[PDB]
Amino acid sequence: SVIAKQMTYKVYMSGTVNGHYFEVEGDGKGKPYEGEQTVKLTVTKGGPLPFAWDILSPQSSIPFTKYPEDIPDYVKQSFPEGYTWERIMNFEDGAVCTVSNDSSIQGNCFIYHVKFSGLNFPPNGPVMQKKTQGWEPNTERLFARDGMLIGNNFMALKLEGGGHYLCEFKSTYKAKKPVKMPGYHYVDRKLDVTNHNKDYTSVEQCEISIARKSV
Amino acid sequence: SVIAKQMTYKVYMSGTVNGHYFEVEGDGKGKPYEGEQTVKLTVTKGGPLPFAWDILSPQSSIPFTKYPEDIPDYVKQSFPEGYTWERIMNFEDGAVCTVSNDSSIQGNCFIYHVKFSGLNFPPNGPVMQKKTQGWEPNTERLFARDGMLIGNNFMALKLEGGGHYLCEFKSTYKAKKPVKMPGYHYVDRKLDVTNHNKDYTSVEQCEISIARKSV
Ligand SMILES: [Cl-]
Ligand SMILES: [Cl-]
Ligand SMILES: [Cl-]
Ligand SMILES: [Cl-]
Ligand SMILES: [Cl-]
Ligand SMILES: [Cl-]
Repeated sequence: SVIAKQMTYKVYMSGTVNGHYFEVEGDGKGKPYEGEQTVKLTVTKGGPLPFAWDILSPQSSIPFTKYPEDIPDYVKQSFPEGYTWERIMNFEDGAVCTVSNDSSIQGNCFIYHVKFSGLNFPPNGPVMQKKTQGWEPNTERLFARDGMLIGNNFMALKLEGGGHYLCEFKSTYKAKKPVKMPGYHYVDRKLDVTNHNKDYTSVEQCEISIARKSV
Repeated sequence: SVIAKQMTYKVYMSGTVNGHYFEVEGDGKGKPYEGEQTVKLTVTKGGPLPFAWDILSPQSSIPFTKYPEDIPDYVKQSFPEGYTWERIMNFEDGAVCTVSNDSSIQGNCFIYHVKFSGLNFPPNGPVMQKKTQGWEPNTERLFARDGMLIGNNFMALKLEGGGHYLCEFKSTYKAKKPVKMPGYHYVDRKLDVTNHNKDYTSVEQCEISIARKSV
């Protein structure tokens, strides 16, 4: 396979949030067959960001998902040709983000190019006031349709003071060549910001992702 | 506690689907602390139903959910006063259902009164053409807000021929008196039609529901 037991990745992300332009670059590493990975991000343009970092954390790596042998692994099969993904994030206060990725491979390093567009975040809401405290551990429902893998997730951000701020994800993963399609299944994830500087111009994230066929 | 290790229930359900009125009565039993239950339904008015039975199967019992000791059990705590629930089902082809319940207790028997309103099912879609083949095993995301328990579930019906027909649930459970609120958690369920007659005027269902605090 072109996917080694230890791999690196490079992320080039750019976008807007309520009209504010930014660029981010990241250096990641992980164990694709263990579903373990980490990434170090730097804001390279438009920093310090005037919005919560948490809306960007799920946008910087599906090859690093642990798949049991009896569940086809859509994204690993897509390489070396690679894949793209598209995502809609619908927040409960009306904000909407559209995110797209292109993923390729060069040797032992995946290359991700990400475009992020977020808007209608209320100026006094938790994203513009930076009151979020990370995503709850979560489960993505996945199934195959028309050669694409479609995921849906009822996500939530923890808030300063104890509440939750809800977000619905719809993710569409598109392999660049046909692959063996999986059945109806789930992916459980833990995604955490494990380090950052005062203004989130440098951020470190760790993610564990494990696929399964229902409890 | 007023909830015994073995209990029964009676269901009185009525409603409309694309303007077609019906009534259903059910007799259920289960082990509330094991999350195990079964129910036998009879269509008492408006039968045979011109729509897929599956849209009604999740509307006939939250007391029968296995809760670990370290997760407060919102619905069991609500008794003997009881609780109500409200549900919105949004199907991917535009159909929408609104469902409400009132649940009370009389001795060893819970009493459920259910009102179902479903509409905009396309006449050539899988519900009106009876092409559904049961719900996939699923996971409800649950959290506490304003004294209510709010659940969300990315559900799917299996289809004749191999596809899936998606439905999003939003359920709101409302205890009639204040109870100890749980943290952010999940409930996994298997719900199956285990017997039926030719025209689904008699149906038997079995459900296993188990709460947990993330994999
Ligand atoms: Cl790692
Ligand atoms: Cl497919
Ligand atoms: Cl850092
Ligand atoms: Cl039982
Ligand atoms: Cl609350
Ligand atoms: Cl039967």
